[PDB]
Amino acid sequence: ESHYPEFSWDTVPIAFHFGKSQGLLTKEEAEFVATRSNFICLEKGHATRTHGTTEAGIEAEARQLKNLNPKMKVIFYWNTFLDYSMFAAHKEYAKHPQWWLRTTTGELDRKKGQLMRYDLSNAEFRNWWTNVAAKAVVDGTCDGVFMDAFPQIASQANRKLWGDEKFEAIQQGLQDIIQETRQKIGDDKLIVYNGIRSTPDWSAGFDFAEYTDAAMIEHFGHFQSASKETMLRDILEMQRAAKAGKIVVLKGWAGFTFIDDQAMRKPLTQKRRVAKDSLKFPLACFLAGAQENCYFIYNWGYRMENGCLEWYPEFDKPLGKPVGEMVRDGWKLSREYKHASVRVDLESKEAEIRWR
Repeated sequence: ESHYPEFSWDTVPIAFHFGKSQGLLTKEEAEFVATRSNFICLEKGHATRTHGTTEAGIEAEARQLKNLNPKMKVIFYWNTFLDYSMFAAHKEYAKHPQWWLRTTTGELDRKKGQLMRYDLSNAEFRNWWTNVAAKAVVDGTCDGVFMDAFPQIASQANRKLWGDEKFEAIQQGLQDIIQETRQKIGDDKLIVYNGIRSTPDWSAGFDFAEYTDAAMIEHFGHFQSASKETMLRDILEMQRAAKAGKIVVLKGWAGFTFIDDQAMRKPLTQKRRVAKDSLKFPLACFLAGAQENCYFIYNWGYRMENGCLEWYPEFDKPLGKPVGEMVRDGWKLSREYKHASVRVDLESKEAEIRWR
């Protein structure tokens, strides 16, 4: 309720989720964001070139954003599973090898990229990890924490690495760490997590709801989630979690992603042309199922450069309150709004938005 970002239907409701490594947002970049949204998650790395660590950069950025828009919610990025290097906390985690997660062989468990993975079943480490978040949102200027990598924690493949007994213990430690996070930051702070995920072999809806406020749909219509079946499950889950009072952030991808090597080599006018042309479909999906407190992100990546500050006329048009619930006829969906009509076929991938 009252710790939620201020939500409106006047236009399409937009959130941001990116980092600018080389520095803080310029005044003009911050004004762009602070004017167009009340909801931003700042990524790992933000301003590390000028401010050394992520905590210092995000703290500084939270301050400049909130000076521009006082209702702004600024979310501190803090990975639940992975020991990223670009935080001050990393040099604290380096000194606690008694916590480090190992496989059944004794080898240290690291992900590609030399990233140690956390032993969430370890109570000291859980205490330490939640204190990092509390330093940033309670003692700092942030309004919440973004808890990433839950599907990675839950992946069954971890059973081969840890064993059944440890695998369940880490699953329980994920439940515990969410509870301890809420205890450490308090009730008036946002807990955003990643997330809702629908794939042919493994899916997740909104969970942990006694404690979490917001879930991100990170891979809508892409990666292992591009099928009509997975896009419907995600749209329905947005509809259901939001109707139940949660915040849902749907990440739309602008016709490609930062992981596609060939797409990222295209000239920027091509990237933008694709982004303009790729917007109607995922926007119509969002607007099909969108309820209150639902947010849309549209770009091709999590770095600023990746289209995060591109804007589109669809984001300025009158939208207005829904005037009826979503309608489903097979893979076809429709939604009426006070100033717009939406139709989308998940099977054929067509979409219409009549503004009026």
